[PDB]
Amino acid sequence: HSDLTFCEIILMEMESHDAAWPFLEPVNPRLVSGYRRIIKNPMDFSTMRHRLSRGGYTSSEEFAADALLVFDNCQTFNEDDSEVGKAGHIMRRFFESRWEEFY
Ligand SMILES: CCc1c(-c2csc(CCCN)n2)[nH]c(C)c1C(C)=O
Repeated sequence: HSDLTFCEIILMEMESHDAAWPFLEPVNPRLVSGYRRIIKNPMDFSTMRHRLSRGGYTSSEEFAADALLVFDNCQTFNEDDSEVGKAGHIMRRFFESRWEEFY
């Protein structure tokens, strides 16, 4: 629980980031046609927050994998020059920068 505090900090910094707006909650299939058809494993920051809050991450590596899944999904579905596409690249580098401050 307490040993993952730094992942909690990274998640908060991600949630508070200017480019985080597409990723705060799960993508709504009634708003994005066929999204979950194309993306088998959706992921978002609120889902990660709830998993951290219940102690559902057995390692920091599992948390990092969910973070990358947010950005891999975004790059799979969104054009690179779209608003969400741009935000995903910005956020991926932000996450990578924070991760390499510990690893
Ligand atoms: C463009 C739709 C989209 C949003 C989006 C657009 S507007 C918004 C804010 C909702 C309220 N916080 N999210 N996000 C993601 C990851 C999307 C896709 C297709 O991948």
